[PDB]
Amino acid sequence: ITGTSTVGVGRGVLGDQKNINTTYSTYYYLQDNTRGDGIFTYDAKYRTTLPGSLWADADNQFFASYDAPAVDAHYYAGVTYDYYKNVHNRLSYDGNNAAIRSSVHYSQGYNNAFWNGSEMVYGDGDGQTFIPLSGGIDVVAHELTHAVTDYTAGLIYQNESGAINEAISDIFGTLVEFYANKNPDWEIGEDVYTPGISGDSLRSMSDPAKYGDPDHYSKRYTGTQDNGGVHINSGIINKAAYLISQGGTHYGVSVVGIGRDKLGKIFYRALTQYLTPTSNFSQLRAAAVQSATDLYGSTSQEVASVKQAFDAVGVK
Ligand SMILES: CCC(=O)Oc1c(C)cccc1C(=O)O
Ligand SMILES: [Ca+2]
Ligand SMILES: [Ca+2]
Ligand SMILES: [Ca+2]
Ligand SMILES: [Zn+2]
Repeated sequence: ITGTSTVGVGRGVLGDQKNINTTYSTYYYLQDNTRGDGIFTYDAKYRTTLPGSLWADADNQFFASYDAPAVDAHYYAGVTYDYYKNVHNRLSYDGNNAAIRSSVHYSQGYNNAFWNGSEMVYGDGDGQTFIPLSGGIDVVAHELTHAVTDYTAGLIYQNESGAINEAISDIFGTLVEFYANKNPDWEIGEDVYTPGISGDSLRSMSDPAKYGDPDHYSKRYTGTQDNGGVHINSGIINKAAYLISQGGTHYGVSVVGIGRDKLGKIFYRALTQYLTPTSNFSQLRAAAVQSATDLYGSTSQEVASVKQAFDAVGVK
């Protein structure tokens, strides 16, 4: 809507207070005009029609229970925008400052979040397996990264290209988490997963196996569940990414870590310049090696570490 840019304050899912960019026109709307062509957060009001209504609030204060998932969807999308802009010189998910839209309070007891081709969508969780999913910045950044991927590589969402698609979202969701720097980890979803159990997570990049995901190509899933295992076989790439960044010896293969920033540079380059809708794990390895080579030279440590990492996960 048309209005004047304002700053409101609220409490997120985890009870943390934050300021948020809003727009004033009779009501205060969750519309951030400070980034690209705007960030817009909607109320789906527990139904599944999208996007629902642009979030309207009478006084610019957002401390109601009902407001918290909105506060975080809105804020963490702003942080994710900032990451891609400042760190990769990318303007929004299409690179041309497309409006970023999110809807929260989707459906009832809904344990998922997704990119629907046009916007981000967050369920509130059933309060057992999940709390409102926008409460985790790695979740928000995972979702917005699905938009980035669809506008760039276009990785089809099934089988190996689908596993790569998922891994890219976990990788950048994690790099954004570290970018915001509030107790970052190499785990996925820990902030909104199983409120009753501390210490766990939906996935682990450091040790995928912890939650039944493969950490070696020889262990990949080839059945048909989960689109040919997109959230399962992503463990193999997540592990490889972890290794490139943090190093380690995995099944006897030693990897010298090169750090998170170089990991991000390499995978961002592979994503936007070399992967295609049907890339498989072997072609991602070549893409990662060629990207590292572009960035640091064929005789670099960086290239050598990428190869070590894919060797360690059994991807040639
Ligand atoms: C880290 C965010 C995530 O994985 O969200 C999903 C959930 C919670 C359920 C089903 C699919 C997804 C997804 O984004 O792929
Ligand atoms: Ca209010
Ligand atoms: Ca995390
Ligand atoms: Ca938990
Ligand atoms: Zn995903």
